[PDB]
Amino acid sequence: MRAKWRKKRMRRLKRKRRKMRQRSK
Amino acid sequence: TKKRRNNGRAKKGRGHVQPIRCTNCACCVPKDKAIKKFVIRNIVEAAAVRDISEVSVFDAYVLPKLYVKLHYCVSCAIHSKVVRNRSREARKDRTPPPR
Amino acid sequence: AYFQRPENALKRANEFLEVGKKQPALDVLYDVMKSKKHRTWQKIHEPIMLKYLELCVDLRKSH
Amino acid sequence: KKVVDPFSKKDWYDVKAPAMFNIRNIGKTLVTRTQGTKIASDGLKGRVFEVSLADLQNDEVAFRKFKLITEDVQGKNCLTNFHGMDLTRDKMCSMVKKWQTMIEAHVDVKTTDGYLLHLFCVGFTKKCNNQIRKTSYAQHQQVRQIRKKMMEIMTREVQTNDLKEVVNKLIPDSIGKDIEKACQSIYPLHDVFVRKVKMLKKPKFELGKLMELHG
Amino acid sequence: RVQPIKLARVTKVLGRTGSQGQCTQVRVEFMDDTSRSIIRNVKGPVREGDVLTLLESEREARRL
Amino acid sequence: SLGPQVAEGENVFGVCHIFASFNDTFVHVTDLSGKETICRVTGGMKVKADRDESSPYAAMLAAQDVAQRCKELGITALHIKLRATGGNRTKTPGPGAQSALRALARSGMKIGRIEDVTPIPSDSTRRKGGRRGRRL
Amino acid sequence: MPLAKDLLHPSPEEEKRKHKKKRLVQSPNSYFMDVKCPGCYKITTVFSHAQTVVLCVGCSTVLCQPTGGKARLTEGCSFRRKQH
Amino acid sequence: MGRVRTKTVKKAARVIIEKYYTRLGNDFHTNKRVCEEIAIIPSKKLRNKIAGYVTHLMKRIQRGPVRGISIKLQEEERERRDNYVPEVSALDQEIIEVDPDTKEMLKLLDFGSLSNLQVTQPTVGM
RNA sequence: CGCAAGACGGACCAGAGCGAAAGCAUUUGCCAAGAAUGUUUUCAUUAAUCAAGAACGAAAGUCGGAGGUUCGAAGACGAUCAGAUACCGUCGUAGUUCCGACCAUAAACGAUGCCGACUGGCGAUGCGGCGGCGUUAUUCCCAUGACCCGCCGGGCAGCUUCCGGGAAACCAAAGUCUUUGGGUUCCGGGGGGAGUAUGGUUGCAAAGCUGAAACUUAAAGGAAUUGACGGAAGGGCACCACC
Repeated sequence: MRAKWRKKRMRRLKRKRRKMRQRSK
Repeated sequence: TKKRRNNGRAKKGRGHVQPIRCTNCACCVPKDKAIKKFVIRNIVEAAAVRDISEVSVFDAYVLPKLYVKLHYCVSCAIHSKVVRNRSREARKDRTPPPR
Repeated sequence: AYFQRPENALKRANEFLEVGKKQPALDVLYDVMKSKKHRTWQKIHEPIMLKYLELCVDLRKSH
Repeated sequence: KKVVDPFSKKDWYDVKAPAMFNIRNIGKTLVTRTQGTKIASDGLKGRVFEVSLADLQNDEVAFRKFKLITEDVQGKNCLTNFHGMDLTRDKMCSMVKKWQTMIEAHVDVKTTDGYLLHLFCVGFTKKCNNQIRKTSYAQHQQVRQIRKKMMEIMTREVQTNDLKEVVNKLIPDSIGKDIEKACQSIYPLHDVFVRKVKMLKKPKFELGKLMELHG
Repeated sequence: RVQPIKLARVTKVLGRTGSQGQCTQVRVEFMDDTSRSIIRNVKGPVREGDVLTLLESEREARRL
Repeated sequence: SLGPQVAEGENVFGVCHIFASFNDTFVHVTDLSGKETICRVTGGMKVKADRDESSPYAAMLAAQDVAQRCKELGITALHIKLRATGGNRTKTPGPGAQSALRALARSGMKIGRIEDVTPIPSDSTRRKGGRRGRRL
Repeated sequence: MPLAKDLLHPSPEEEKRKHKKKRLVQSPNSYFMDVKCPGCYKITTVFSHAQTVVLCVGCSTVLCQPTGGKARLTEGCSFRRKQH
Repeated sequence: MGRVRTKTVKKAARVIIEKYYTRLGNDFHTNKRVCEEIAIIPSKKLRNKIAGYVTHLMKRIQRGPVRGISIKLQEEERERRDNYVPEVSALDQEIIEVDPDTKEMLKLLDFGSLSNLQVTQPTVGM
């Protein structure tokens, strides 16, 4: 199911990027 | 490309149809996709009947039938040889096998 | 099956008469006089017909 | 228990049926003979026997089963009474088939005696002898009209009778034959039976009424 | 516990069985009561009307 | 031993319960009410490896062991009740079912009526193995 | 239909077979009839697809009953159509 | 093993029987001599195989027709089933019954007057 | 043999019915709603399709109460194996059931907007109406139920054909198109980067909606034909195969 797993991989990367940027200011 | 005109299912004029669990593997599939087989047999085999009729206490008795209804998914029906694959024109025949 | 031996026709008709119903005590005895399985004559056909004609007289069923 | 030959300590007893049935001997059964605080009759009472009607009546009908209970022990005899009736598994499996309607009903009722009974009834639609169509289905209002007639006839026969007259109707099953006659004006029916009876409650022990069913 | 030897006569040969075709499948009729018959599997070369020796009569076998 | 003191011209009946599945088979004979046990023997008492416990041969050997103990205790005829596992599961009898029945006939017991007794739900709790089934 | 049947002259058995709105010119299947009963004999007029439980001038309790199609008469002496 | 006969044998045997039916018979040793003088055959071993199938075909032709072979003796009795049979001296006679709707069809065609009549069942047979 | 608790409605069950879709199967009663048909009832253009705005919306998931039979993410162990954080087995938390608030997604599929007209044949099937010779049931007719033979509406579908269309597979519509115009809503423009970054907005959270560019590339893709190949199926053969 590679497209469903590429979608899951992007969601966890975006959750990391969310928490990283919103801490800065 | 589309393989079957009926999508491999009986559903026309409906949204949802309830599932059933298979008699071999307990996989979950729709009641109208499942492959049916109703089996009627004697409790005593055609070899054994004579040995069990002569020890009977009664002057007349008739040995009972056993009734079972079976449900398969496509993978179990193919692997257990209940159904075979067919030629592109032969797939259209809806009549059951000869006796 | 329907009747396994024609003797067990009377052993049925006697039970509807014990319950007090005469119509279903006929029909049993009618088919047993009218089925190809029991067309060879036997001592039990007299007791059958002697019960049958008593019921046809008492219910006044001439046909 | 690790007894050496416990079958040396067992007494055989006879089992006797109610006086309605044409053959009155059921068979034989075991119990351990009496010891301090453990009497043999307390082990024999309350046992259930299930018997084919063809062994109570010496016909071939075979497919009705009757249940009997032990109530008291007299000498080497155990005395029994009615507890229910049922149809054999292979009979009911042979009736339910495709392209037909199946109709069922049930009631709770009392006799003129104190017994409370629960009854179940079944019937199936009939293929007419000229029919060229493949299916014999009834419409929903025809099914509702038939079910009211099943309950109406089935309650009428129990309310005004005792357990003696109730069992005399169940032996030939005149109940199912009267339902089958009445419904032919709504939709013809081809198999019709009282398929099960359960007993829910019963009166005091009453030894005189027990012996009236045995003398 | 113990049971006796039985003798039986071959009345028909039915085919060959086993992974390499090693065993013949055969019908036999007993030497005492000539109304009885069963089917058996046999290891060697077999011909119609041979007499076999059975160490048990009660066992019967289909297609291994 | 002691059966009934009558021993000529008529039969003494028991009930035989045969429970035949995959994995094992039971042969178990009782009093006519079902409350007292006379004897019980199983496929796993006759063989010495787990593959063989459901076999036709183990079931024949268990039935011959039961029928000798019946005659020794004075029973002469049997009613038969047959089971497969039932409930959510397969409800077809296991492979040892046919062999036990003929083996108690061939060893001299008289045969009464025979019944199928497997338990069937009107509808049931959820069956084991998940939505994708057991996969092999 | 063949390739050449003319549309201006349908036979009366071709016209009587088809739906009331799909004829060449429209016409109803319903009609008026005159009805009469025992005990009081004043004749009255009724419509064959009536919705009303009609009471006659003779004051009998039912002349006809309504139904999903034609109304049914209570065994009255006439079902005769009026001609026009 | 395999004893099936190839088309070189089967075609040569048919052509011999079409031309020389009056010379042939059931004796292999006489057929073997006839086939050597009416035909050029390159090998003794091929001559024996041709006379063998000719001997098989003669024993079939004594019972009935063989679809690939024709002879005057069998054609002239076919020509006697052709033409007219000994069966009857006149046709099956026109005195036959009529159903009421055929009587009405003939009435509109200005005909009838020579047929008996009866009606069918009350409702369509099932 | 008898008691208790929580979940579920087998067989009958079908290319059958109902609903805007998601969905809907034990009995009996109560409340409000609806399609088609019948009609020589009545109003008289009141209609079609839709930015903004609004109701409903499988399963999983979140918050607060009650319950907990069966099954079972995470987790603890037994096997298998080079390893096995998996497939197979034993046990089990959250959840799976009910009540009250949230959430707005799906291969949510006929991968196929809605309204209207026209263009071949045939046999069935569910509902309402119309006509007809017999058989069967209740009361003695009549009326009415079960069956049988036709006709008319509108419904879920099937078979057939050189209607015609198409790249073909196939389609009575996916037809009436270079002989190109019945009305009207949404929406695509070679393959990737990408449903990503950034701003707005809704949410308790998970997340939903809206949504780029720099840069990179000669093909990526659809339908069908002949080979080769399969731990796919069916026949047949060989001591350079096996018994």
